[PDB]
Amino acid sequence: AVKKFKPYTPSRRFMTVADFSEITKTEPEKSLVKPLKKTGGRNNQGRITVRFRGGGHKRLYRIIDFKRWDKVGIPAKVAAIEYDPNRSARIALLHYVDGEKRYIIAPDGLQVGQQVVAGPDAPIQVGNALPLRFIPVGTVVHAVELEPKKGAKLARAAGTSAQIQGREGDYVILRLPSGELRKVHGECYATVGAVGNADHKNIVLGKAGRSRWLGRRPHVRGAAMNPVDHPHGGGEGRAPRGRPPASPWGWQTKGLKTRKRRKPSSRFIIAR
Amino acid sequence: MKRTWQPNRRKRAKTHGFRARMRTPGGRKVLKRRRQKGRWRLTPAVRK
RNA sequence: AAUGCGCAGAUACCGGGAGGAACGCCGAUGGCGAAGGCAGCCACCUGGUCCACCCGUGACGCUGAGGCGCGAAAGCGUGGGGAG
RNA sequence: GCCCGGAUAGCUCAGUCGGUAGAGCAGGGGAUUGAAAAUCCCCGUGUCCUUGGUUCGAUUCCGAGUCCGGGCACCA
RNA sequence: GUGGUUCGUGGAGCCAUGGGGGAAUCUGGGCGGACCACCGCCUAAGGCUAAGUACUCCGGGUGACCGAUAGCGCACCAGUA
RNA sequence: GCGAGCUAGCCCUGGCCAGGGUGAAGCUGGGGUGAGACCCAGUGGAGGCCCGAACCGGUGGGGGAUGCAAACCCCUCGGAU
RNA sequence: UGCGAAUGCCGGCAUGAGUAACGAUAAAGAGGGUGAGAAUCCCUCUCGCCGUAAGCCCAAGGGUUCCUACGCAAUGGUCGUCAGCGUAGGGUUAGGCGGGACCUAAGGUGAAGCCGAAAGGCGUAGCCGAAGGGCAGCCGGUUAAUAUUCCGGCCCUUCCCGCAGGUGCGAUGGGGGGACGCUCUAGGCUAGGGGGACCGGAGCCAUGGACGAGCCCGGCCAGAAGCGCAGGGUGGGAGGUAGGCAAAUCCGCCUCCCAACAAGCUCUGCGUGGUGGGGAAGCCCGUACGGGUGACAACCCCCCGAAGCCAGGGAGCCAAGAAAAGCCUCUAAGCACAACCUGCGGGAACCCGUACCGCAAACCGACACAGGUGGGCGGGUGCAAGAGCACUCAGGCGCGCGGGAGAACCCUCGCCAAGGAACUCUGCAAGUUGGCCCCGUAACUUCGGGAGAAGGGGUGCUCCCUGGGGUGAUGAGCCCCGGGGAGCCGCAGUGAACAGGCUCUGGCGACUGUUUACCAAAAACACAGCUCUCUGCGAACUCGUAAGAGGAGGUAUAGGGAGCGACGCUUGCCCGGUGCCGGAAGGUCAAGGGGAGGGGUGCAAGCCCCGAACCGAAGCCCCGGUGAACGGCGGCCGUAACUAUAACGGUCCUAAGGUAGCGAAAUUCCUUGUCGGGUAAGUUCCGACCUGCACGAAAAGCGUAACGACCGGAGCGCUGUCUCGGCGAGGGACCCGGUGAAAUUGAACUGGCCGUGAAGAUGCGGCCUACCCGUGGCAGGACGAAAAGACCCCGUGGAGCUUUACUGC
RNA sequence: CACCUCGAUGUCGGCUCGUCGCAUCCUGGGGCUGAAGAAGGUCCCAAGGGUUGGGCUGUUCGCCCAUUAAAGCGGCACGCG
Ligand SMILES: [K+]
Ligand SMILES: [K+]
Ligand SMILES: [K+]
Ligand SMILES: [K+]
Ligand SMILES: [K+]
Ligand SMILES: [K+]
Ligand SMILES: [K+]
Ligand SMILES: [K+]
Ligand SMILES: [K+]
Ligand SMILES: [K+]
Ligand SMILES: [K+]
Ligand SMILES: [K+]
Ligand SMILES: [K+]
Ligand SMILES: [K+]
Ligand SMILES: [K+]
Ligand SMILES: [K+]
Ligand SMILES: [K+]
Ligand SMILES: [K+]
Ligand SMILES: [K+]
Ligand SMILES: [K+]
Ligand SMILES: [K+]
Ligand SMILES: [K+]
Ligand SMILES: [K+]
Ligand SMILES: [K+]
Ligand SMILES: [K+]
Ligand SMILES: [K+]
Ligand SMILES: [K+]
Ligand SMILES: [K+]
Ligand SMILES: [K+]
Ligand SMILES: [K+]
Ligand SMILES: [K+]
Ligand SMILES: [K+]
Ligand SMILES: [K+]
Ligand SMILES: [K+]
Ligand SMILES: [K+]
Ligand SMILES: [K+]
Ligand SMILES: [K+]
Ligand SMILES: [K+]
Ligand SMILES: [K+]
Ligand SMILES: [K+]
Ligand SMILES: [K+]
Ligand SMILES: [K+]
Ligand SMILES: [K+]
Ligand SMILES: [K+]
Ligand SMILES: [K+]
Ligand SMILES: [K+]
Ligand SMILES: [Mg+2]
Ligand SMILES: [Mg+2]
Ligand SMILES: [Mg+2]
Ligand SMILES: [Mg+2]
Ligand SMILES: [Mg+2]
Ligand SMILES: [Mg+2]
Ligand SMILES: [Mg+2]
Ligand SMILES: [Mg+2]
Ligand SMILES: [Mg+2]
Ligand SMILES: [Mg+2]
Ligand SMILES: [Mg+2]
Ligand SMILES: [Mg+2]
Ligand SMILES: [Mg+2]
Ligand SMILES: [Mg+2]
Ligand SMILES: [Mg+2]
Ligand SMILES: [Mg+2]
Ligand SMILES: [Mg+2]
Ligand SMILES: [Mg+2]
Ligand SMILES: [Mg+2]
Ligand SMILES: [Mg+2]
Ligand SMILES: [Mg+2]
Ligand SMILES: [Mg+2]
Ligand SMILES: [Mg+2]
Ligand SMILES: [Mg+2]
Ligand SMILES: [Mg+2]
Ligand SMILES: [Mg+2]
Ligand SMILES: [Mg+2]
Ligand SMILES: [Mg+2]
Ligand SMILES: [Mg+2]
Ligand SMILES: [Mg+2]
Ligand SMILES: [Mg+2]
Ligand SMILES: [Mg+2]
Ligand SMILES: [Mg+2]
Ligand SMILES: [Mg+2]
Ligand SMILES: [Mg+2]
Ligand SMILES: [Mg+2]
Ligand SMILES: [Mg+2]
Ligand SMILES: [Mg+2]
Ligand SMILES: [Mg+2]
Ligand SMILES: [Mg+2]
Ligand SMILES: [Mg+2]
Ligand SMILES: [Mg+2]
Ligand SMILES: [Mg+2]
Ligand SMILES: [Mg+2]
Ligand SMILES: [Mg+2]
Ligand SMILES: [Mg+2]
Ligand SMILES: [Mg+2]
Ligand SMILES: [Mg+2]
Ligand SMILES: [Mg+2]
Ligand SMILES: [Mg+2]
Ligand SMILES: [Mg+2]
Ligand SMILES: [Mg+2]
Ligand SMILES: [Mg+2]
Ligand SMILES: [Mg+2]
Ligand SMILES: [Mg+2]
Ligand SMILES: [Mg+2]
Ligand SMILES: [Mg+2]
Ligand SMILES: [Mg+2]
Ligand SMILES: [Mg+2]
Ligand SMILES: [Mg+2]
Ligand SMILES: [Mg+2]
Ligand SMILES: [Mg+2]
Ligand SMILES: [Mg+2]
Ligand SMILES: [Mg+2]
Ligand SMILES: [Mg+2]
Ligand SMILES: [Mg+2]
Ligand SMILES: [Mg+2]
Ligand SMILES: [Mg+2]
Ligand SMILES: [Mg+2]
Ligand SMILES: [Mg+2]
Ligand SMILES: [Mg+2]
Ligand SMILES: [Mg+2]
Ligand SMILES: [Mg+2]
Ligand SMILES: [Mg+2]
Ligand SMILES: [Mg+2]
Ligand SMILES: [Mg+2]
Ligand SMILES: [Mg+2]
Ligand SMILES: [Mg+2]
Ligand SMILES: [Mg+2]
Ligand SMILES: [Mg+2]
Ligand SMILES: [Mg+2]
Ligand SMILES: [Mg+2]
Ligand SMILES: [Mg+2]
Ligand SMILES: [Mg+2]
Ligand SMILES: [Mg+2]
Ligand SMILES: [Mg+2]
Ligand SMILES: [Mg+2]
Ligand SMILES: [Mg+2]
Ligand SMILES: [Mg+2]
Ligand SMILES: [Mg+2]
Ligand SMILES: [Mg+2]
Ligand SMILES: [Mg+2]
Ligand SMILES: [Mg+2]
Ligand SMILES: [Mg+2]
Ligand SMILES: [Mg+2]
Ligand SMILES: [Mg+2]
Ligand SMILES: [Mg+2]
Ligand SMILES: [Mg+2]
Ligand SMILES: [Mg+2]
Ligand SMILES: [Mg+2]
Ligand SMILES: [Mg+2]
Ligand SMILES: [Mg+2]
Ligand SMILES: [Mg+2]
Ligand SMILES: [Mg+2]
Ligand SMILES: [Mg+2]
Ligand SMILES: [Mg+2]
Ligand SMILES: [Mg+2]
Ligand SMILES: [Mg+2]
Ligand SMILES: [Mg+2]
Ligand SMILES: [Mg+2]
Ligand SMILES: [Mg+2]
Ligand SMILES: [Mg+2]
Ligand SMILES: [Mg+2]
Ligand SMILES: [Mg+2]
Ligand SMILES: [Mg+2]
Ligand SMILES: [Mg+2]
Ligand SMILES: [Mg+2]
Ligand SMILES: [Mg+2]
Ligand SMILES: [Mg+2]
Ligand SMILES: [Mg+2]
Ligand SMILES: [Mg+2]
Ligand SMILES: [Mg+2]
Ligand SMILES: [Mg+2]
Ligand SMILES: [Mg+2]
Ligand SMILES: [Mg+2]
Ligand SMILES: [Mg+2]
Ligand SMILES: [Mg+2]
Ligand SMILES: [Mg+2]
Ligand SMILES: [Mg+2]
Ligand SMILES: [Mg+2]
Ligand SMILES: [Mg+2]
Ligand SMILES: [Mg+2]
Ligand SMILES: [Mg+2]
Ligand SMILES: [Mg+2]
Ligand SMILES: [Mg+2]
Ligand SMILES: [Mg+2]
Ligand SMILES: [Mg+2]
Ligand SMILES: [Mg+2]
Ligand SMILES: [Mg+2]
Ligand SMILES: [Mg+2]
Ligand SMILES: [Mg+2]
Ligand SMILES: [Mg+2]
Ligand SMILES: [Mg+2]
Ligand SMILES: [Mg+2]
Ligand SMILES: [Mg+2]
Repeated sequence: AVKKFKPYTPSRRFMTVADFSEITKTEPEKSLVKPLKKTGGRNNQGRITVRFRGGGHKRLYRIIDFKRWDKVGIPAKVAAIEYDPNRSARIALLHYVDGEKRYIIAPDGLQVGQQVVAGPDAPIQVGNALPLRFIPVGTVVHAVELEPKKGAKLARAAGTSAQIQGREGDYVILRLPSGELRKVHGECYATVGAVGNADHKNIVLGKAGRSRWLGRRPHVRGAAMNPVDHPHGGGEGRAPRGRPPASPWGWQTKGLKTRKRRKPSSRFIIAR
Repeated sequence: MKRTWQPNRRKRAKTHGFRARMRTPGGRKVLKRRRQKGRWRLTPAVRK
């Protein structure tokens, strides 16, 4: 589901906004919001280190739980599903029975009211977090820790999902949303299911302005600049690349591979 | 039109003030030179 | 025959794994559906049909311009998938 | 107007260390066919563009000339 | 691998040292320009040490130094207006 | 070494946009149907929507050219949730 | 140590010259006063201008400019008796207004800690930091000049100490709260405004009329408690309790109950309200201005009505909308003869700012500069509305040179007979059109548009009839939206002012946007969207020596790089070269390893030099892949039963020889190609043909509705644009009085022609003209001014940029 | 060709304003004619005056349209910013 508009203005022809039906709560859990410093892409020197960033709606950080083992075997009821302006996904507010409230990244299918729980115990059901080694092979699963206790870091964008393919000693074979096959330690937690809000990939921003609201400033092609600024700058009219296509910092940008070859993690990877 | 001097008493002391100079070794040397030359005022004259 | 593949270790053989598609024998000149069409197996939801009985209604029938629905393959859109 | 390249069998073209130069197609003569093709056997003519010169000897080396092809004719 | 020295890799030692290796206590070590032999000189890896030397914000004494466009930017309430 | 008191970007916190038009979705009612899709109304009040001041601009032209002005003036023009 | 030159330096003084100017075309005139002196100062009257300002109040900036008295040398574009000027004196009063003895934001700083040759860089807490949060004063009067500051009235806050009454009190710790977007919006109010036949008030009856419910003026403001009238906020109890980094009785969670669109508690706003103030016109006062009186002033009724208030109100939407304290609650130590809470008393309540300017003569612009500068108020009538336009109140101003005059010419403006784009690069410019209502409206379309398409009709006033609303009551009044019919006057009724010219057809770009501050606004950039590529998270990438930071408190529906640029239909072949990707073999290859073997010295033991195999990475070579990677995408000859042409063939070369579609194009040289269309006539334009000098598919190809201060062509309407000019207005130009520059300048006593001359002579030759000096004008010459030519060359000058130039990092 | 001008002699066209030359486009005078007349042809004299309005292109030029007695060519820094 996704909203379209009649062409009562240009850029409303193709504009498309998400479907907020699964949304239950408007204002957030006051005890669970922090402010987030907006960088505009500048580092701790006052310098831009990521270009074309800034502006965009003021946002309030929803502090969210990516380590789920700190409440082992304590269950919780799914209280709400709310908009989170800081990720592609939607977050679910859950009330633990002991009275703590936390934000979970809401899997697809999960709806208000159900029990959820984390721990080696847990039933293999959507929303439940478990160490990988106790999650049956071929189960789609998200929010995966990459090393034990370092927090979930894999598949947390809308509609993403890993899938368990097999086991090897202390590690288990994961297929990530990027098709890469990686071994992850068995003790790494992962709430089962896929991320959902799966129609995120179909929203069509529509106009230049909508890009600004997400804090995305205009992005100018190298070809549009002069040689001082970019390898593609200059020429007379238009001009083809005239050399291997390159970034503003002069490195090739078609095909040129950049992962450090000598990386220790190479031992635990097997695909693309 | 809008010229280059837009006076702002905070700006002036925040930028060229005595406490401003004294932090950077570049600015402490500004005072050094200004005193050695015997300027009547090392720092710009400002009014809080 | 050659392209091609092959000592950078191929074909042929064993073991492990990934993946998609189609369902051998049964299988028939057989069955079902209005047609297009339907084939591994399990469950759920569901359509038509036949027979037995002679119980109910009482001609409530037949056809059917338009209209509406279905419609092999190829093809098109958005996504996914992609072994042959 | 200024430079570079080429010109060889009827056509399109290889080629040379300075001596008698070949390929494919076309064409000719024979064969196969009822008859044409396709197929098979057999056959080059070349004054290697003009002119001058180096040679013992020049298609070959050299200098000009006709002709063609290509690039140029900028600041103005 | 370099710096210093007159020494720019040169036959390139000496002194210094970022990296590696890594001793000995006088029958020990370093040096005399690759190296070896002889013959000599010195005693590393701890420290201190006046004077003779440098300078002129300041005081004085001089001038074949200036004399108000000169002489310090300023002889005058100038690093001021 | 001094500069973002001009200018460009971003960050924090405040403020501004007269008055008109247009009339999306959604509602609600009616039709429609096996159920729908859909259709009509009324309500509703969306939009880098429309006209237009403030405000932000600077299209064309004229003037100005030791200027009122080291970039101004007049008419005209663009944007104006 | 001798100056004439260096566009030399410093200074002085000339020339131009009594010349240009005297700084908005909002505008002046007279009378009186003052003074040595008056267009310019004071006062009166008349006149003009602003009035969403050119009036009033904050903030920043400025810093005595404020007020008074005395001055006029200079500053004032003239004058000056005046001043924002000179001299002197005076002037700015706060527990409540702003800020600090409060909070935190970005950011800064910064114990701990991390980093860096030094200087220094980072950095959790903490601290600092405000136009954000928190917090108690309104109104009048008074001064020459301050006032929410002094005074008056009424009302608050905090601290301290006492009583009295309550209660387990008690943090920098826990929780609640503070606390939040955009758009639209209900009800009830308030500000503010209009009317009144009513209340009050000096007065007036003019000039034909009017002694009238005549005209003119005014009819309010602050206000505790308590009362209302609106609204906002909030459930009440009991159990369980593992969470809120100790503990909580508090919060959260669970389970019970009662309660529930409310109530009840609160809290704000509004009204009333003790009391306290104000209180016009006009008239007389002598003030530059205030006073007196009006007066015992009146102080009411109705209507319009916020964008403001109740306010944390409501609805919708997506881009999802600070923090911290005050505040409440909770408990921890500690203490409970403490403490806190609640009232009521008395006391105590500090620092700084406070003048004046403040859309401007006091700020920023060298100037009393036609520029620039944020917040609030900003009345009335009319015009559909409105902050729009015209007039006008309060208030403020006539712009610090004037007086004449009535040429050319200039600027700004008005009109123009006939024609109507003939002007010209171009309708440049100017015209035309213009508001509201109603009728009507095409191709095409992405179904929204195109549309304000186009094109019309109406618009004033009078009388009669008449329907709804809102407020009152269902009624009158007052408003608001209308509808019907008769008729009046002018050239004209959106009678002034504000207020689209329209159509057709191409190019480019989808679109709103963005840009060369200050000669380019565009077909350029951006843009949603498409593709390629990188990147498994201590991510890639970027900044930094580093620590660290951004990425991102994100995680492949994510992030970076590159191109292409809505959308539609599409994006062909070539991987030989270059690039990227894959290749655990081979060749080569540096240090290192390894030492066959040579060598120097030694009597030797030795010490010390080289050193061949062979083992040695990346890279290169090599083998593959790869096109939305850099890029590339043929020639000649022949041939069809008229000619012509060539579907067909031959052959050379290549990595392969350009597919669709487009094509004399933003590309076409020849070129004004050729044909058609438009026109009387068309180097342009439009349609076509293809011979494409030299299109062609993401440096995208061909189209496309809508959009465009883009660029081209056509037409209608309408014009001084033109035939082709005329008249007029005003501001200048001119004359007089006042003040009085500038570039430039070898010196000048500075004519024409024909020659000559360094080749374009006032200056030389001959000849010819010609009394001395001005003023208004024009620009042919002084190879006129201005800038050490920007083109061109040179210099073994310099800089920006590129790369398979060299060499480095 | 490189003589003045690179411490600057603004460059095409148009508009405005002309002025001169004559190798005459017209008008005026004439000889010859393969001149009947009329109209021409060509050469001679002659510079007084005249020498049109539009379409196209920046164009000069040129080509067209409609006329005309004719729609002259040149020079004046390809006259004149
Ligand atoms: K871009
Ligand atoms: K370019
Ligand atoms: K049918
Ligand atoms: K495939
Ligand atoms: K060949
Ligand atoms: K042959
Ligand atoms: K040495
Ligand atoms: K040594
Ligand atoms: K020695
Ligand atoms: K020695
Ligand atoms: K010493
Ligand atoms: K002197
Ligand atoms: K001096
Ligand atoms: K609207
Ligand atoms: K001189
Ligand atoms: K003079
Ligand atoms: K004076
Ligand atoms: K002045
Ligand atoms: K504050
Ligand atoms: K507390
Ligand atoms: K009250
Ligand atoms: K005051
Ligand atoms: K006005
Ligand atoms: K006159
Ligand atoms: K013309
Ligand atoms: K209009
Ligand atoms: K157009
Ligand atoms: K396009
Ligand atoms: K524009
Ligand atoms: K641009
Ligand atoms: K972060
Ligand atoms: K290739
Ligand atoms: K390749
Ligand atoms: K290849
Ligand atoms: K070795
Ligand atoms: K063509
Ligand atoms: K072309
Ligand atoms: K024609
Ligand atoms: K025609
Ligand atoms: K435009
Ligand atoms: K002149
Ligand atoms: K050289
Ligand atoms: K020159
Ligand atoms: K003549
Ligand atoms: K002429
Ligand atoms: K000019
Ligand atoms: Mg919070
Ligand atoms: Mg560019
Ligand atoms: Mg730069
Ligand atoms: Mg570059
Ligand atoms: Mg380039
Ligand atoms: Mg450029
Ligand atoms: Mg180009
Ligand atoms: Mg990848
Ligand atoms: Mg300045
Ligand atoms: Mg002093
Ligand atoms: Mg059945
Ligand atoms: Mg029966
Ligand atoms: Mg079908
Ligand atoms: Mg199919
Ligand atoms: Mg498909
Ligand atoms: Mg297709
Ligand atoms: Mg697909
Ligand atoms: Mg031949
Ligand atoms: Mg010969
Ligand atoms: Mg050295
Ligand atoms: Mg020796
Ligand atoms: Mg003397
Ligand atoms: Mg001196
Ligand atoms: Mg002096
Ligand atoms: Mg700034
Ligand atoms: Mg700034
Ligand atoms: Mg708009
Ligand atoms: Mg507008
Ligand atoms: Mg305003
Ligand atoms: Mg501005
Ligand atoms: Mg302009
Ligand atoms: Mg405008
Ligand atoms: Mg001199
Ligand atoms: Mg002097
Ligand atoms: Mg003069
Ligand atoms: Mg004059
Ligand atoms: Mg004058
Ligand atoms: Mg004036
Ligand atoms: Mg007088
Ligand atoms: Mg007067
Ligand atoms: Mg004023
Ligand atoms: Mg000042
Ligand atoms: Mg004064
Ligand atoms: Mg006085
Ligand atoms: Mg004076
Ligand atoms: Mg004054
Ligand atoms: Mg004074
Ligand atoms: Mg204190
Ligand atoms: Mg720091
Ligand atoms: Mg603090
Ligand atoms: Mg405040
Ligand atoms: Mg007062
Ligand atoms: Mg005052
Ligand atoms: Mg007061
Ligand atoms: Mg307590
Ligand atoms: Mg009130
Ligand atoms: Mg009132
Ligand atoms: Mg009113
Ligand atoms: Mg009386
Ligand atoms: Mg009378
Ligand atoms: Mg009476
Ligand atoms: Mg009376
Ligand atoms: Mg009131
Ligand atoms: Mg409860
Ligand atoms: Mg606890
Ligand atoms: Mg209530
Ligand atoms: Mg009285
Ligand atoms: Mg609300
Ligand atoms: Mg604090
Ligand atoms: Mg009290
Ligand atoms: Mg004041
Ligand atoms: Mg003033
Ligand atoms: Mg004033
Ligand atoms: Mg004032
Ligand atoms: Mg203002
Ligand atoms: Mg003023
Ligand atoms: Mg004022
Ligand atoms: Mg003035
Ligand atoms: Mg001014
Ligand atoms: Mg000023
Ligand atoms: Mg007003
Ligand atoms: Mg009104
Ligand atoms: Mg109006
Ligand atoms: Mg106005
Ligand atoms: Mg007045
Ligand atoms: Mg003015
Ligand atoms: Mg006329
Ligand atoms: Mg007429
Ligand atoms: Mg006409
Ligand atoms: Mg014309
Ligand atoms: Mg125009
Ligand atoms: Mg107009
Ligand atoms: Mg049409
Ligand atoms: Mg329509
Ligand atoms: Mg329409
Ligand atoms: Mg009338
Ligand atoms: Mg109008
Ligand atoms: Mg418009
Ligand atoms: Mg064109
Ligand atoms: Mg555009
Ligand atoms: Mg628009
Ligand atoms: Mg510009
Ligand atoms: Mg701009
Ligand atoms: Mg311009
Ligand atoms: Mg412009
Ligand atoms: Mg980080
Ligand atoms: Mg592009
Ligand atoms: Mg060795
Ligand atoms: Mg290798
Ligand atoms: Mg290869
Ligand atoms: Mg391609
Ligand atoms: Mg192209
Ligand atoms: Mg391409
Ligand atoms: Mg394009
Ligand atoms: Mg096209
Ligand atoms: Mg188009
Ligand atoms: Mg635009
Ligand atoms: Mg005229
Ligand atoms: Mg006139
Ligand atoms: Mg004069
Ligand atoms: Mg004379
Ligand atoms: Mg001469
Ligand atoms: Mg003489
Ligand atoms: Mg002579
Ligand atoms: Mg002479
Ligand atoms: Mg003479
Ligand atoms: Mg004169
Ligand atoms: Mg004269
Ligand atoms: Mg003149
Ligand atoms: Mg000159
Ligand atoms: Mg120059
Ligand atoms: Mg020069
Ligand atoms: Mg230049
Ligand atoms: Mg050079
Ligand atoms: Mg050089
Ligand atoms: Mg020369
Ligand atoms: Mg000169
Ligand atoms: Mg003449
Ligand atoms: Mg003649
Ligand atoms: Mg003539
Ligand atoms: Mg034209
Ligand atoms: Mg003509
Ligand atoms: Mg010439
Ligand atoms: Mg010439
Ligand atoms: Mg000329």
